[PDB]
Amino acid sequence: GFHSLRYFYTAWSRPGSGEPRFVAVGYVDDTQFVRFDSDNASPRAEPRAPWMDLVEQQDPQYWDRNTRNARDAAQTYRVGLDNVRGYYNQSEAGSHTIQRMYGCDVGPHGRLLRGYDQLAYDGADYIALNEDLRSWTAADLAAQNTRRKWEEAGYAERDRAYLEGECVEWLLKHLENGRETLLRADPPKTHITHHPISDREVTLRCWALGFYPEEITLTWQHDGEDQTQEMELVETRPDGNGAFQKWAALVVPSGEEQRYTCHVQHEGLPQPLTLRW
Amino acid sequence: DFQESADSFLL
Amino acid sequence: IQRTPKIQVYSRHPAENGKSNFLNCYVSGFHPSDIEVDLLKNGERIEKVEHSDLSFSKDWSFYLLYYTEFTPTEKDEYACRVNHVTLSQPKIVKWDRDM
Repeated sequence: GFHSLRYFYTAWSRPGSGEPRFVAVGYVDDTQFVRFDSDNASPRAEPRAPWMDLVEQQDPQYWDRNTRNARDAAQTYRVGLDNVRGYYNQSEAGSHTIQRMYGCDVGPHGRLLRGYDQLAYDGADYIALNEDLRSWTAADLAAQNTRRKWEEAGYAERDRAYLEGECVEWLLKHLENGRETLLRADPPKTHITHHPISDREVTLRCWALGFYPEEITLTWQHDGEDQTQEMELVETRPDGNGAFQKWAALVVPSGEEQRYTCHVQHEGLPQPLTLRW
Repeated sequence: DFQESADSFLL
Repeated sequence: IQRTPKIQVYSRHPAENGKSNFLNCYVSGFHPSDIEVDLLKNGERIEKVEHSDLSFSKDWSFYLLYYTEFTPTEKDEYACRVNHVTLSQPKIVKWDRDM
């Protein structure tokens, strides 16, 4: 198959409200495992997944190493806000955000499929490492400054060396340590609920609960014809226990049930599911 | 591992 | 470049009166990251409320899960109150156990 290690950084300024804040989290596929918050008194890198809280002794220096790396990132982006601000000539009275996402995609053989590093400013693309992991694309003229600084510092090569190196290997170590959580496919618990509106109309809601990974397909049909336009489909939401939820409802006439099949597909299901009231 | 230092860089 | 949050209020497990559960308020698709999320029990703020660590989607918009343990009844109405810079007044979404 394919698995991914992904890191997310958010740094934002808050003028007249203290000094800038920097938060960062790490994910193996769709399951967080680490976090860092610069607002904490003595900010440490903290585990956020069960396999990180008990089998993280293999390396007695993991938490110190990651603590210092995260603190350095915190200072880098804290000053970077001042940089991006100067480039655009923006007033310090305003709040602004730098976001970063980087990581690696590994294939079924355990070798790297693709590495990536992307940065946004105020929620819009700012600068990205190209596919060759050797050059940068800056979205506008202000980001050209960052591109020039990073090229003259030879940053892209150290980026590539992390993405093809420590990233892949730590993805493999995490997949091994947390295979009970990460290498699972929990199928959804599915059912249909029935909510009258009038003597003339009823809502039918198709529920998929407690599934992992996040990807799932939920559709209604009437006698065999899709009803994506008529139905209401909420965005997949987490249940707080490390799994996900989704439902899809449709308004149908009273007595006109027993048509309108619900259809669920998920990689944890042996076969796709068909439910009917 | 978080990617290391950034050698005190500056966007 | 600002984006208003979407809100969903729901329980971790199907609603069963008199049994312990987790009340969830999921806010997503918003920007910038500062956001105020309160959980209400009959119109009043719940003290013991925690939230997930800040993250974001491919379009760079943020999402968060606020949650608290509760045991629902027939009479107890629960809700989520969300304010953000893009919202001129705070939005309130009641907890519907059928959603």
